[PDB]
Amino acid sequence: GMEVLDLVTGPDSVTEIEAFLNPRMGQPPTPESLTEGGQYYGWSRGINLATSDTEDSPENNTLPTWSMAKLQLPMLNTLQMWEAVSVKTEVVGSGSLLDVHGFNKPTDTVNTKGISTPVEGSQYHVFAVGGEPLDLQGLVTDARTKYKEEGVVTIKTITKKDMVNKDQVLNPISKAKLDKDGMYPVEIWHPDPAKNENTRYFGNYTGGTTTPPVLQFTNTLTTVLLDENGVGPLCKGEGLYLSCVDIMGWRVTRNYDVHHWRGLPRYFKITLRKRWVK
Amino acid sequence: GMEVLDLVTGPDSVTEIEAFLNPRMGQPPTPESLTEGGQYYGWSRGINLATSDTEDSPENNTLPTWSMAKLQLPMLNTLQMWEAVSVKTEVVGSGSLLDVHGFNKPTDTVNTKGISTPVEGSQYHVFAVGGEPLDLQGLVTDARTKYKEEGVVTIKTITKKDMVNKDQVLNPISKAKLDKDGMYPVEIWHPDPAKNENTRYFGNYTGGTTTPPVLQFTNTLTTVLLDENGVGPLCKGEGLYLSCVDIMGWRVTRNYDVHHWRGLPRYFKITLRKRWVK
Amino acid sequence: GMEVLDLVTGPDSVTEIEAFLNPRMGQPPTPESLTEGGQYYGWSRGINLATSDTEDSPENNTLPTWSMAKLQLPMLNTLQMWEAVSVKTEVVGSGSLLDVHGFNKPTDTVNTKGISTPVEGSQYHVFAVGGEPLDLQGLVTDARTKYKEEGVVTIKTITKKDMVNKDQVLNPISKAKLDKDGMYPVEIWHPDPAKNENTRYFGNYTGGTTTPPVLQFTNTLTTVLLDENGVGPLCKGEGLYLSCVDIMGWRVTRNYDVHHWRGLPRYFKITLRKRWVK
Amino acid sequence: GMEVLDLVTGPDSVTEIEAFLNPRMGQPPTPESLTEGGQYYGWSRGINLATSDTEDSPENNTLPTWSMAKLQLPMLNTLQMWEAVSVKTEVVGSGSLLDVHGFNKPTDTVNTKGISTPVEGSQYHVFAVGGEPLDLQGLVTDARTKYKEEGVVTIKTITKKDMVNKDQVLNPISKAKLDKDGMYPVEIWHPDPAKNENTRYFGNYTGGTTTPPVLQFTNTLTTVLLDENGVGPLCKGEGLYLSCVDIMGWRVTRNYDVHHWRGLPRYFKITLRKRWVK
Amino acid sequence: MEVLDLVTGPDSVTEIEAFLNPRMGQPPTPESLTEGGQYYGWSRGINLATSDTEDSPENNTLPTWSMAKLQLPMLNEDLTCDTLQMWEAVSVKTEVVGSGSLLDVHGFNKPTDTVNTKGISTPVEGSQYHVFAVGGEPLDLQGLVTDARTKYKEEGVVTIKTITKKDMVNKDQVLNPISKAKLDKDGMYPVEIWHPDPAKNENTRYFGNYTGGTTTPPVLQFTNTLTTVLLDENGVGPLCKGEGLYLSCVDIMGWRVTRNYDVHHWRGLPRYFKITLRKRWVK
Ligand SMILES: CC(=O)N[C@H]1[C@H](O[C@@H]2[C@H](O)[C@@H](O)[C@H](O)O[C@@H]2CO)O[C@H](CO)[C@H](O)[C@@H]1O[C@@H]1O[C@H](CO)[C@H](O)[C@H](O[C@]2(C(=O)O)C[C@H](O)[C@@H](NC(C)=O)[C@H]([C@H](O)[C@H](O)CO)O2)[C@H]1O
Ligand SMILES: CC(=O)N[C@H]1[C@H](O[C@@H]2[C@H](O)[C@@H](O)[C@H](O)O[C@@H]2CO)O[C@H](CO)[C@H](O)[C@@H]1O[C@@H]1O[C@H](CO)[C@H](O)[C@H](O[C@]2(C(=O)O)C[C@H](O)[C@@H](NC(C)=O)[C@H]([C@H](O)[C@H](O)CO)O2)[C@H]1O
Ligand SMILES: CC(=O)N[C@H]1[C@H](O[C@@H]2[C@H](O)[C@@H](O)[C@H](O)O[C@@H]2CO)O[C@H](CO)[C@H](O)[C@@H]1O[C@@H]1O[C@H](CO)[C@H](O)[C@H](O[C@]2(C(=O)O)C[C@H](O)[C@@H](NC(C)=O)[C@H]([C@H](O)[C@H](O)CO)O2)[C@H]1O
Ligand SMILES: CC(=O)N[C@H]1[C@H](O[C@@H]2[C@H](O)[C@@H](O)[C@H](O)O[C@@H]2CO)O[C@H](CO)[C@H](O)[C@@H]1O[C@@H]1O[C@H](CO)[C@H](O)[C@H](O[C@]2(C(=O)O)C[C@H](O)[C@@H](NC(C)=O)[C@H]([C@H](O)[C@H](O)CO)O2)[C@H]1O
Ligand SMILES: CC(=O)N[C@H]1[C@H](O[C@@H]2[C@H](O)[C@@H](O)[C@H](O)O[C@@H]2CO)O[C@H](CO)[C@H](O)[C@@H]1O[C@@H]1O[C@H](CO)[C@H](O)[C@H](O[C@]2(C(=O)O)C[C@H](O)[C@@H](NC(C)=O)[C@H]([C@H](O)[C@H](O)CO)O2)[C@H]1O
Repeated sequence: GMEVLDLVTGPDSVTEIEAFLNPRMGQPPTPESLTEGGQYYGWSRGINLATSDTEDSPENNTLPTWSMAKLQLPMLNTLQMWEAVSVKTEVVGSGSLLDVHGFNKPTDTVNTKGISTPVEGSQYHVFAVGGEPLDLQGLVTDARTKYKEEGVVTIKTITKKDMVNKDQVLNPISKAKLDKDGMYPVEIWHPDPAKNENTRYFGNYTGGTTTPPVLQFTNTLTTVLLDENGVGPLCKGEGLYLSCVDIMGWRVTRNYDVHHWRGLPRYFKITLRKRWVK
Repeated sequence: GMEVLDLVTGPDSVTEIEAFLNPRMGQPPTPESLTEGGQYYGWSRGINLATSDTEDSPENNTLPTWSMAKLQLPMLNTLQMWEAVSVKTEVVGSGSLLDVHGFNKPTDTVNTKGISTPVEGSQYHVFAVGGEPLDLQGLVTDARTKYKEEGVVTIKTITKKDMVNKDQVLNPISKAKLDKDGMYPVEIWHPDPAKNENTRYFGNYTGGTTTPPVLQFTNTLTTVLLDENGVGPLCKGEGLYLSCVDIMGWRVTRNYDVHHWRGLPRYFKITLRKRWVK
Repeated sequence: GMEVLDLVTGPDSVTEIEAFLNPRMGQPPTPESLTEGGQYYGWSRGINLATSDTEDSPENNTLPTWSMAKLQLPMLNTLQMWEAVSVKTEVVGSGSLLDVHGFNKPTDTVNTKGISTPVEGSQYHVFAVGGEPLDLQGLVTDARTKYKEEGVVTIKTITKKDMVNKDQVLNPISKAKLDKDGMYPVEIWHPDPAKNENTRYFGNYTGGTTTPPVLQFTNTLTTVLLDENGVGPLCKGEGLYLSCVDIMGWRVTRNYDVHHWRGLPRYFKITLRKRWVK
Repeated sequence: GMEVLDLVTGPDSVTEIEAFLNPRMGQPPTPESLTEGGQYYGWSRGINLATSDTEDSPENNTLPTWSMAKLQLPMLNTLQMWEAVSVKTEVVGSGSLLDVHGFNKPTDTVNTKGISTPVEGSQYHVFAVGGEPLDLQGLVTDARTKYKEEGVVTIKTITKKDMVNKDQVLNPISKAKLDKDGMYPVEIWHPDPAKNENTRYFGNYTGGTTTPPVLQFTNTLTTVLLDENGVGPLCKGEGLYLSCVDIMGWRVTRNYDVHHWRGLPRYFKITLRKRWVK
Repeated sequence: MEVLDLVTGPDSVTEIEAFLNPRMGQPPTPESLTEGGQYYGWSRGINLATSDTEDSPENNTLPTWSMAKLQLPMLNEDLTCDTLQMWEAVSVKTEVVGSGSLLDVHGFNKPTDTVNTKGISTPVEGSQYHVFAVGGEPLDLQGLVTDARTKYKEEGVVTIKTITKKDMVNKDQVLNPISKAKLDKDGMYPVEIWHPDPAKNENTRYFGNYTGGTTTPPVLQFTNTLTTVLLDENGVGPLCKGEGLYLSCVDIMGWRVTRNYDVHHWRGLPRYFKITLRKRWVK
């Protein structure tokens, strides 16, 4: 398990696996009906605001959460372990944001004309590949936020106690593991840099309200997953963990400026090799 | 030929081919008359907006589509195939956007003075070179969008069924191939990262409504098309596929802020070599 | 030891230490109460403005200060010294800025709708690793600013005299050392480039009032601390000094646009090796 | 001089030539008088707008044109040719844009106060070095634009016929050579990527109306002119061609927001070597 | 001058440091914080033209180049010797200090809430200009102005007219090779007039950048880990003529805006230089 030896050679010593992770912006995949809520799939529901400085209770379907998948690798067996060497990853569908013919708040609000305002604002892109769940560190805007006690994993879920003022900075007690898809809000749970020895993660954030969204995509870019010692994530029990979130901004409706988060799916193609371990 | 062998040497073992792909923003090349619609060539027609949350019917000539060309390579036939090594590509005509003396919405709307507002807003630049058609993955803003059944290839064209809520995220069923110029809307069809083993594509997106357009151009830049194994796209049946879209933003008229998409043509110069295959 | 010799080899000759430094934006860690002030931890209190050109008296809890920590390394004693080779550092919690459901100034102020305006504006990111306290150089916007005498270390604290007009530019008399956490205002005290021979510091500033905050984070980036001669900071008396400030911008309230600074915590993982010295 | 052989060695086998090209924004160098039009030298005259969708008649002195110069090299004549190896090029005078004390549209228009608004907006920087005139490809915003017949070289000058709708995209008929300084409008004529085998060009465009101008300048940067085969432009008949345009944006007056283009001069220092040719 | 081998031995390499304070318009004196000294590090309030033909900026509203000449140790007892030694500038660590001070948003500038006169004191924003140079002789300057009609003061600033003894011509709005000078005095050459001359400066390295606009966010990086190489393409750094080393800079961060008629004041910051020099044999 611990001591890393030579690369295994011979038939089937290398494998490639691919997966797509759909975004988890708030509306679940079901109901599928385009008149019963399914029309919001790929988006959050309308963001609901605090009613006072002491009453902030966001609905679960307004909170983007981490996407995750655990993939099973070919059975193995000094022992052998699968080692993640590299990944090609791509966020797909930015071209869909060129739809400016819909019924969003129009650019000319005097005549109700122009174009349907495209998705704009705060953007958040993180992906990770590891041999165990992504380790998470909690940190919130407001320790007083009344997150729901059902259907979501928050700091109180883990500690069994209300949040404290330290949860607005780094409180080492407030940790979790990304072990469920669509359950851990991204405004609460961050990659833990004090752990994640067996995972590589890459994140970026751009804020603002009207910020132009930016994205690049190509099938020619490889992300190396080997550490400073030439060792990739080692997959415990032949399980490979993929984690991501890809927020593009908000669309804004014609009714009291209601905002809906927009997310996009992420492709992963991971190259793995067998590694001798002791 | 699946197995890639040595490079072919001797007379005419290397070739160089060039092409330009004109943009397909909505107005077709004909009619040519500058009073009958030809004056909009290089642009879309005026973007028409949804009339309700459930009534979004964009006209075909308001939707930018993929440009594509299939080029015939010198005849050949252990067999030989043409291998695309590199490409020099350039978007031509950004200097034309320095025309601020026209009849667009003026910069001083109070007095109808200043300059004619230049093209601004959302921008989209993708090119691809491959030995078969570019593989496409469908993904839309709104699965309820009522695209025309004739004159465009959309998800319904492929599936023979209405779009589903999954089409707003990644639905593996919604796939196509870029086999026709000016027919596949870019707000629907994206490069499929799960396929395109024999094509290289490079894309970028910048959104917003008044975003400054940015472009670089030079005859000194070479894009390598060789993969991680040193193998370029292999041209099946001696056909080379070029695909692109180059949206610079919109111009805005003096009449109810009507927007017209602006596109620019793309130059390709591809270097190819003969490769032994079996 | 001033003369640097060979690296020490053998058992325990290399060590790794980690720490997090919480931000010091103005509100202290106590009281912890989420009603009596603890709700502002990780933030400043409401920024108070000058009442005239000659009356600028900022409150201590409105002034972000440097974070610092002195870490004790393993006992060592031609002598040996600990040498800081490299650091992996990360600013944690940018995802928490995606909370736009609170009670900040809303994006639609006419109807009190839209979203809770996220953190925006001036940003400041500096970190340092050294074998002694970070050397500081004073420089202020206004030498007339009346800082509190107690509770902050300012130029007057050091000189025992009022600031002079030269303190608005570079005055070599106005120097200090970063020897206390949460005490040295970042609008006064800057890394001194004329000293810090035994410290590496890295800073950036982005100004403005509504500027989108930008942050990257990954566990794959290593910052080398070796100088041009291959020598890292040497830890005097086995003490390692970490210093930082990470301002993301301000939040704005619904009452007279009151601004509160937002800061985020910084993780450090330092690799050290024993060095022979004479 | 088709087959390129060895480099020539010996006395005077390498040479350096320098030149500055002044901008050609619309006002000619004469009259010199600062009351008769000379005050506009370095700028365009006030941009005049179309009066309808079918009446766009820009005046020649409102249209920036390409700068060019043909330089004579030392006499030479297996023959020898001058080969351009590299160029150091710089745009001079960006500091002059720090003049915000003039009579431009003020930053506070409510009270007519503040500062004189500095040059802002669309920017266009292109330079070329070659052994023959820069090859130009025509492309316009509007094929209906009524350019003057005398005083500018436009598409009609070349074809002897009105522009066609194809001229709004890539029309290979619409070609020219940059053989005159201050005559070819940059909104019409672009470097032709299908030609220019013996010229290197480098261009960039940034659009918008109030975009901050950006410029870097240093005497430490060398641009290599050698192609992929290590051969620079070969100077036919010992003539070296320099081409450029450097638009910084517009100034805006206090009278009906009249805009004037601003251009800056470009320095070139070219290193050339003698090459044996057959 | 033929450049030969590097000199070896005791004291063949040296490091020297200096800070250059900004020259935004208000001189260092008077020092009093009620008599004008409160503006040191800033310009005085920018005064505007009163017509298209009447543009008379005051000297204290015009940022000028900072410069310093440093004298290095004498190397040659006898200049008639066939082979001599010169100081060669190899590299420089340079840093603009004090961007953190722009985080003061608690002052009496134009406030961000103009309805209630609340919010924050608007931070420094707008046009930015960063140039530094290191050379073995003064920085060569090329004149180029926005307006050849600008009526600069004849005393207190070095302008094109100072040099030519004649009024500016329309050519001075583009490149006029007649309009040249050398940066031989601190706080005297306006940066809206005088630019590094790319046709000279063979013995100087300069690095400049400009970002315009009115409300543009200021951006700055600072670190003690970044070395700027001064060696040319042939491996030779600036050679110090008569052992003189020239440092030149300007670092404009933008303007602050007051509560009285949006009066703007330029803000500048000081720049640190640490130059590594070595002795070089020459003939
Ligand atoms: C429909 C509704 O009012 N829903 C409330 C919910 O109301 C419950 C109950 O469901 C309802 O039938 C009954 O009349 O009243 C009770 C109690 O009030 O109560 C919950 C609180 O637990 C919410 O307040 C909920 O409101 C919805 O909350 C969503 C976030 O959870 C979101 O903001 C909804 O807003 C949208 C939406 O996302 O669905 C925003 C969207 O832009 C709108 N679409 C269009 C085309 O206008 C829709 C739309 O108005 C409704 O979905 C149509 O019914 O709302 C918000 O309604
Ligand atoms: C002219 C018109 O109304 N066209 C309609 C079209 O109407 C047809 C037919 O043309 C008309 O004579 C008849 O009365 O009605 C029938 C059908 O009822 O119907 C189609 C839908 O079937 C469209 O509604 C069409 O309207 C045009 O739609 C275009 C998008 O497909 C686009 O928005 C047009 O808008 C522009 C244009 O691009 O042509 C915008 C442009 O900026 C305008 N130019 C100027 C200088 O103002 C032009 C211009 O107003 C018209 O083309 C008239 O010359 O319109 C939109 O008109
Ligand atoms: C509460 C108050 O007035 N505090 C004053 C303080 O007043 C003291 C004393 O506390 C008070 O009981 C008594 O009436 O008066 C004495 C002094 O005469 O005096 C100090 C100066 O010595 C300050 O003037 C202080 O005012 C606070 O100053 C803070 C900066 O130091 C800051 O601006 C406070 O503003 C906030 C805050 O950060 O606490 C801004 C925040 O957004 C507000 N929150 C909400 C939800 O509205 C709070 C809030 O109004 C109060 O904290 C609730 O009491 O204020 C500012 O109050
Ligand atoms: C002076 C004038 O009206 N010029 C016209 C010109 O008019 C001629 C003739 O000169 C005039 O005496 C007579 O009454 O009418 C004839 C027309 O047959 O006609 C040409 C077209 O043939 C133009 O319309 C011209 O107008 C000028 O056009 C320029 C573009 O070519 C430009 O827009 C001029 O605008 C400026 C300028 O650049 O000179 C803008 C500038 O900001 C202004 N400066 C100030 C300080 O206000 C000047 C200024 O108003 C005048 O130049 C002062 O005479 O104009 C535009 O005038
Ligand atoms: C005070 C004044 O009017 N100064 C004039 C100057 O006037 C002289 C003399 O000083 C005065 O006593 C007498 O009445 O008139 C004579 C002759 O006119 O004249 C010169 C021109 O020769 C200027 O017009 C000067 O005005 C000053 O010009 C400066 C630029 O050179 C600058 O714009 C001054 O503006 C500021 C300043 O920088 O000092 C802007 C600053 O924001 C202001 N500070 C505050 C806290 O408001 C100050 C302030 O108003 C004055 O300094 C206090 O009197 O002015 C501008 O005044």
